[PDB]
Amino acid sequence: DDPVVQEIDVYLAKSLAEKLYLFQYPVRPASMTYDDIPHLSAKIKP
Amino acid sequence: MLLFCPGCGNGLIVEEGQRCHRFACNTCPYVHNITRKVTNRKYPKLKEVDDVLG
Amino acid sequence: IINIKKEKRETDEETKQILRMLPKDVSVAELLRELSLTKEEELLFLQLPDTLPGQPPTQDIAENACTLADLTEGQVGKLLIRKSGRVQLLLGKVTLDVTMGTACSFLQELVSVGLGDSRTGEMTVLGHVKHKLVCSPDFESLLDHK
Amino acid sequence: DQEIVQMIGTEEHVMAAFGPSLEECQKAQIFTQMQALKYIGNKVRRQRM
Ligand SMILES: [Zn+2]
Repeated sequence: DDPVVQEIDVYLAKSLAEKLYLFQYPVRPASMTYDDIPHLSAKIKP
Repeated sequence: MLLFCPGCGNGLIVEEGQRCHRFACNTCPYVHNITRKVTNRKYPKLKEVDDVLG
Repeated sequence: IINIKKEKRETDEETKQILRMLPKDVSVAELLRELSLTKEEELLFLQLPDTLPGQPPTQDIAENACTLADLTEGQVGKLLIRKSGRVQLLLGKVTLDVTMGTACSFLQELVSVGLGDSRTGEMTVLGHVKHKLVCSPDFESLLDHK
Repeated sequence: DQEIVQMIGTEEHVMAAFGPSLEECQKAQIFTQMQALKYIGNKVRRQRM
């Protein structure tokens, strides 16, 4: 079992290391998204 | 059967509105009118013929 | 009735309760169909081990944890797909293995929350997350090596 | 309630068996954490003053 194909490279980015967040909705299936829902604001704390 | 509101996720009761029966949530104004037939079969196991033991 | 706001069934994979009228994939075939069958980019969410096989470069130390926050940009490793469906990650002298994580069906939006100013910031929706990968050390190889 | 049901299970028989509990909870006006905590506290007794 040799690496015949798919020798993909891996790069690293530090531009958004401190500005990248992951938001997941446990109650909203992936089929329906909030792209069409107009948002108003977002409160947050550092 | 059990259905949930996409808004908050609570259970949806069925109620008679002003035009047609509709699913509705008890904690938000979300509603959904019924257009076509909706069925939920359970297929109970029946009784079987049991035999003449002896 | 609006078509993009119908009632959702309990099964997130079969929410199509009313219509107008999935086999468990593998990482090798996943990447194959992501690159060969199509060319559109995809956002993945992989889980790396706690400590990477490296040393914090001039980070003031101790054999502490080495995460991506200490490594610099550029090529850090390669991704190999051997025969029989093996998917490995060569991150230096050692080689980890990549497997498919829990099949998430709920909405996962990868966004960038950049606080450019101390009073007003920008939230940038980068994309959607669909698949999850898990990278694990090949402990068998590390043990049979020495 | 959707999250609770997903945590219990996604199998048809699981939801069929858990339906009665959801209905009994819906009969009451408990829908938030504060209301449930107040109900629990009402169902709590002091350890003899
Ligand atoms: Zn609702």
